[PDB]
Amino acid sequence: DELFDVKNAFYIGSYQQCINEAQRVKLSSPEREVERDVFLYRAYLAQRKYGVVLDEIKPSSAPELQAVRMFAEYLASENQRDSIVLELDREMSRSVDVTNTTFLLMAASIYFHDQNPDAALRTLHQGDGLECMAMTIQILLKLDRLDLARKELKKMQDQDEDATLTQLATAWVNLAVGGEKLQEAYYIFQELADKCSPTLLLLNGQAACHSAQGRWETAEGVLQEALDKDSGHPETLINLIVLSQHLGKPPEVTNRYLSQLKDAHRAHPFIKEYQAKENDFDRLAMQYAPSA
Amino acid sequence: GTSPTQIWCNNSQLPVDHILAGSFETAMRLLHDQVGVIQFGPYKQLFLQTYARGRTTYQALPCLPSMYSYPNRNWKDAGLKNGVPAVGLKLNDLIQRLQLCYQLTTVGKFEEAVEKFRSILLSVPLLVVDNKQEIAEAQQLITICREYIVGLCMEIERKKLPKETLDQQKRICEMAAYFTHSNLQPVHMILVLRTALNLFFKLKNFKTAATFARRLLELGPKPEVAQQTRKILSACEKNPTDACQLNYDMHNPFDICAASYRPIYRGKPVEKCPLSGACYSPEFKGQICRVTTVTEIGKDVIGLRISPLQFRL
Repeated sequence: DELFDVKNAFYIGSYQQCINEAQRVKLSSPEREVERDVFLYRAYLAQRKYGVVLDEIKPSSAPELQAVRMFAEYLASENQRDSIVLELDREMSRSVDVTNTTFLLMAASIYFHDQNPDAALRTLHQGDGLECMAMTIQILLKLDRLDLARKELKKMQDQDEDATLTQLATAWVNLAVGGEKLQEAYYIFQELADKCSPTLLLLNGQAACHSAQGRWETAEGVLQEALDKDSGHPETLINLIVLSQHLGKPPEVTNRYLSQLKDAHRAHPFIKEYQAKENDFDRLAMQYAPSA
Repeated sequence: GTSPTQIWCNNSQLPVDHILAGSFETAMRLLHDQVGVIQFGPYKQLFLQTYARGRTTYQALPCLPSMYSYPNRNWKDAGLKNGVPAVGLKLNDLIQRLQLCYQLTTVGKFEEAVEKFRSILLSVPLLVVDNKQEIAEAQQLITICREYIVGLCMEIERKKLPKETLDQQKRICEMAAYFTHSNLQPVHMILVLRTALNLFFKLKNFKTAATFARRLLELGPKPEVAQQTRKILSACEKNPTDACQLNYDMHNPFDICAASYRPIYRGKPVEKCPLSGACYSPEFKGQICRVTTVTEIGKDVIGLRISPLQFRL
């Protein structure tokens, strides 16, 4: 696979690396060229550079790109989403085409955000690709059906044990499993970071593994390193808040990270949940509180 | 399937566990039954703070929603079924904070001290305690907090009341005397005794003053204070006598009404805060505890449930 580096960089989480390499790579095939562009834009989406994707991908572009763009608009425009899903539903039902894997992944992604796990899973079921399998496992884990997840993992495991995508998948299942497994997950994350490069994604994964186990202090270094690279990184800040409390840092510290998160991303679901909790708490207070 | 947070809720009675889970309503209920906590409002910061720490996050795939991890204190043994949230707050932490409270009391920062004390007191129910004795310490820790809170709060008021009437003065001395009873550490206990002695001296209730002086000396205050105390004591001896009768019985056991700051002798009916142990006169029952601020005075409760040891089968 010529694209191997580009894709691999993408999965690990080093988007810029993916973008840089994608450009360097030569097409050598109308097919490959399309795949390259797909990843290139996918990388931009990870970066959250929606405008880049929306502007550059134009109607004349290949359908694979179109799917990517579809996802991009979904992420970019909140208003557009219901309309997009409706169309997605229509396209999904009124059209058989399984072959376009990219379409399935993008479509599944939209459903995933839509929180229609069934639809996303339904779509993924059709897709053959290894990535489809990985995405499938991830959805199952969110579903909290580890058992189903395990089956898919082995499914991919038989196909390609060594693939990084497979390894990441195993780590995920692993993290979910708990127990001795956690160490296994830790090593895979560590190995990837060592081989490829510490990515924010990889660092947090390692931290999560350590945190799952008692080792709060060990976690400090990875988070600290991650924070240094990108302040405002959502996973990092959240982990820091959790880590800070275990460490016994001053309560202000936990608060500071939390506030920092709001600055970086007002929208972030973690923030929304936090707000939601505040609301019901007030609601509950009234319930218990004495009347006057 | 079943979410890990839910598993935690099913698994543990402890309130902190539920808060970590995010099950506020459940947690509040537990606090309501186990301890009196009617008024949750002072709790809000604790809940959110506790809640924030509950789960970690990592990203499975790019451009997808991030995954959440739920750490378990019994990670090794806990299967999918028997997980329980990691700790995060411990008894030692609370105990350590206590020193700061002591420091503030000495400085005279009483109002701030009350806040720190109350903060700790409220936090006690949050703890997960490993062993039986450790449970006792927690209870003891709570007791210390209320003792200071009621005592300090009484003191703040006493200063506020007017000096002018003789009756007003008798009131002040009485309150000062009540403080004497509070079970504080010797550094503080000495300080209060020192104050009471002066008030009683001016009151010309020398006989009572002498007793305070003797108690103070036993504590072993610094030498300057001790010398001063001896001086006052000798003066008192010249005319051992109390000019006025006060509503204070050094010998009879007391219980200070947290609200009224009036003595409740031995057997006399009292209503107590389920959580703090603070005492109130029967009138108060059903009202929000001044000390705790969260609890209901009258409420009957299961009792604090910090550790799983408490549950038996």
